[PDB]
Amino acid sequence: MQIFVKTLTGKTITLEVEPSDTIENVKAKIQDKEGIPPDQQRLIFAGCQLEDGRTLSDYNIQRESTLHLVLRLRGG
Amino acid sequence: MQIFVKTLTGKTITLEVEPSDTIENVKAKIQDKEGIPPDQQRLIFAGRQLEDGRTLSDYNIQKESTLHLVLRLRGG
Amino acid sequence: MQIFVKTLTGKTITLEVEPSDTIENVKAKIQDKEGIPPDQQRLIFAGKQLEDGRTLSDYNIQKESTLHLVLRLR
Amino acid sequence: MQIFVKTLTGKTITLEVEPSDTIENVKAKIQDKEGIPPDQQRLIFAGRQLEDGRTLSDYNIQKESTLHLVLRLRGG
Amino acid sequence: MQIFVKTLTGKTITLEVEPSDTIENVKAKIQDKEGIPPDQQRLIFAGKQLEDGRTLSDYNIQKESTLHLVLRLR
Amino acid sequence: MQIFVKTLTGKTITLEVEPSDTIENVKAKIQDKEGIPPDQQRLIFAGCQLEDGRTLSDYNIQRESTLHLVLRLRGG
Amino acid sequence: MQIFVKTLTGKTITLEVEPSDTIENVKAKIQDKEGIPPDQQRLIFAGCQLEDGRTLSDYNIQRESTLHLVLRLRGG
Amino acid sequence: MQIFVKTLTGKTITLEVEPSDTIENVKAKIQDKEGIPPDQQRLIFAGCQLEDGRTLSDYNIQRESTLHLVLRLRGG
Amino acid sequence: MQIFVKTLTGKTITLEVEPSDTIENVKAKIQDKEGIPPDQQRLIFAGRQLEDGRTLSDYNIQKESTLHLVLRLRGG
Amino acid sequence: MQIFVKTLTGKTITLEVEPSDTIENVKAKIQDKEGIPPDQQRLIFAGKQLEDGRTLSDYNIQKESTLHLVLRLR
Amino acid sequence: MQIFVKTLTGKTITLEVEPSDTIENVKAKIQDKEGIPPDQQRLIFAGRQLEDGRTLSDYNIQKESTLHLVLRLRGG
Amino acid sequence: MQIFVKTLTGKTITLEVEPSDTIENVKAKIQDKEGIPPDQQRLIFAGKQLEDGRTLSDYNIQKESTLHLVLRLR
Ligand SMILES: [Mg+2]
Ligand SMILES: [Mg+2]
Ligand SMILES: [Mg+2]
Ligand SMILES: [Mg+2]
Ligand SMILES: [Mg+2]
Ligand SMILES: [Mg+2]
Repeated sequence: MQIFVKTLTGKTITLEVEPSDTIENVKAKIQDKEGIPPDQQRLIFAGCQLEDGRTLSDYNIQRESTLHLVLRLRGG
Repeated sequence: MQIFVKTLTGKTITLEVEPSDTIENVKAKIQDKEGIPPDQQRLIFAGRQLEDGRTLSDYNIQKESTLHLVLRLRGG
Repeated sequence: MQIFVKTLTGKTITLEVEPSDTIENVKAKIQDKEGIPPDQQRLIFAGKQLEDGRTLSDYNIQKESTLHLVLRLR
Repeated sequence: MQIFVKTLTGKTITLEVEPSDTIENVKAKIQDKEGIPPDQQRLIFAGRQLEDGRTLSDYNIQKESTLHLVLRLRGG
Repeated sequence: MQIFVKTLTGKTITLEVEPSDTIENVKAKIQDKEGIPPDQQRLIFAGKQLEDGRTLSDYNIQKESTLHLVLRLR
Repeated sequence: MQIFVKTLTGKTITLEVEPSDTIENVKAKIQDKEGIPPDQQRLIFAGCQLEDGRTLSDYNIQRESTLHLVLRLRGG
Repeated sequence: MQIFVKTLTGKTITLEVEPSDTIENVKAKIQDKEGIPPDQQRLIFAGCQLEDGRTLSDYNIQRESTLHLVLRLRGG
Repeated sequence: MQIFVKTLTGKTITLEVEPSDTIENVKAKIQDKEGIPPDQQRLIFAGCQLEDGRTLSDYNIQRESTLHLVLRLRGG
Repeated sequence: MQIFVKTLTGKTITLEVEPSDTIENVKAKIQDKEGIPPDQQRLIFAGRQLEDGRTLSDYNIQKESTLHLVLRLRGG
Repeated sequence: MQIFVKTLTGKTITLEVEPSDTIENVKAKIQDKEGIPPDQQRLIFAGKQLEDGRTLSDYNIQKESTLHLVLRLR
Repeated sequence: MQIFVKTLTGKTITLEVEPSDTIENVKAKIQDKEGIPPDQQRLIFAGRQLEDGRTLSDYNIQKESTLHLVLRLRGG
Repeated sequence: MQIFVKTLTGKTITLEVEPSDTIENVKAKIQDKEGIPPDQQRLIFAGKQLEDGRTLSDYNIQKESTLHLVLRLR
């Protein structure tokens, strides 16, 4: 299934994901597409920050749901 | 601005709303688009049930935020 | 048999339940495991809120089905 | 990557860890370095006690984050 | 006598307690002042987690000693 | 005593601070060294954002602790 | 006089500047308002990247001209 | 010989490379070490972006030279 | 999308244009808004004079880019 | 007297000129200093392109006035 | 901040410099460290020879950038 | 004989030159092949800038030697 990530730049990127994929995987898929390191990504769906731990279905992210990307920059 | 209301069943409606619109209004806009009576709608954002009283901005629902729709159905 | 109750926030509890258990019982078993009063629980399956009245099998909740937990008010 | 674990007593251990390492692993790495049994360790990040279950990235522990060590010992 | 409980979040609460009060009592007094359920509280003094069983004087917590509050969530 | 602040660039500033100094003071000492206005600084220790109100010892920042400097950048 | 900077986030910030102010100054004024380190800022006007060296009038930036902010992230 | 690549986070990876290795190879060696897809990597030495085509010696990258890893993020 | 055309005299017109519009069209849209004959207009972007032939996207003129207007005035 | 010729790109040349010098002369003095052929130069003052014909004082270009240099085609 | 100046001969100097230092200053700092007269130094960054006039930040020389040293000597 | 000119930008041009050709000639041959005006070229061999005056053999530039091209802009 397909989901959408809208970034801080306003850009709307599409990802092929599986409900059993983790937030970590999605972060990783985003790096693979836009270059941002996963440690610097924060994903938001329905008014929560998502945990790298959990999966898309853990949060009820279904076919064509839209996620938000925020950036955290730290000297890591 | 646009928001998304997704049911747990995976159906997703898009709504044209104003930050100053109330939960009541959104419920009403949902009925106007999918037929569900507002008394049978429960809206959820950021893990909590929204009150018909308050407004979208009261809850920090912004451009392209996603809400969750849960339904009350008698004998359903 | 086992079922799963997931919150929208992504937390997931497992419960040991019987098909003949009621929604009331499941609510009660959830309180027994996570502390939430049953009056504050809303259970959701197949897109709709379940009635305390009915049973799991009344709704077709089988071995390893997933329910949703939403919270009322305080 | 490196992280720091500081006790409330002011002692500080440095650990070589991976974001995918679990709290269990970190506990285990601490024993390997200072002798404390993992069942006697409580790790704290961002104000709260971490679960042995979850991983460092589950909590957003990144390169050079600082964790807190508290000790649990019966009658100690 | 007065003691201080400092959370890892930087907040500092003051409590009116008696040397003969138990850790359980202090937990209970903290709930009464900040809302946190005692099952979610961990008190720390002199580097170690205190037992609900024991009392303040059992640990040598005197007038104006500082305890640490950590949170444990299920 | 000395503490370290890491910026978003990965650069490390060293600060001479006193445990009784406030977050406000440290922010102010950082501006004095790297130019960033205190209102724009987000200091993070052990996974939480520090409040200008509190002091270093309020947070358990000791000799040679490392603080992080964070920027959060959010969508349109 | 007033100028506008539109950022990568889509945000449009207003700056009080003098024609004799340098690009460095503007960068510095932006940090003072949004937190971004000047070394990470790239300013664009009329299809050129601006040099920290030159001034607003060097480029013909007048009252109410609009500049663009791009971000360059590097391990500096 | 050894070279150093610094990321946007400020983190430093070390690479065992040969002067006759191409930028493509180095990009590939970086993916193998930090996960970033080569198409998303922008390597900078001495102020210019390196082309996948050319080799390290084509650019005068010698024993212990430092390369930079850049991300450019642009407005809507 | 919107673009800005600024004269050297500091006057700034805003235009509603399409990336596929030609320089000729923009000139024509400028006449329609400020009266200047297209033969008396010289458009400049990124330091070079634009050709009536080419289009906005041919030159990479995007949403909110700024063009420069220079004028030809006989005996003026 | 001195005048300044600035490109839109922010580069700025200084020229020693006389009020009675023509636009042609200034173009010619610019070539002599930066290499650009006069046929490729467009000089701009007070928002308009100057004519090779006229002089600096014809346009009111005085000590330390600033002109603009734009480039034609190649 | 630190920068590196490498000669084509493979010799490498490190310099402590400030972004506001001029090319003249850097030349002067090089003489102070290796003896070469500034009139005999040519500094190169991003493929081009730097002007004594401009500053490091004018060119976007940041923390740990690498410059190139060429030598100009009559009949040498 | 052939020589190589490598720019700092990583590009590598090949030139057909004669040992008796001057630095001026090589500059001129580079313009003829890549467009750069000779006044903007700096040639570097063995660590130092070459003089337009001298010849390739004056510097010991032989078959397949490599020169370096840097750019100087006014
Ligand atoms: Mg994980
Ligand atoms: Mg992670
Ligand atoms: Mg430390
Ligand atoms: Mg400067
Ligand atoms: Mg080096
Ligand atoms: Mg700068």
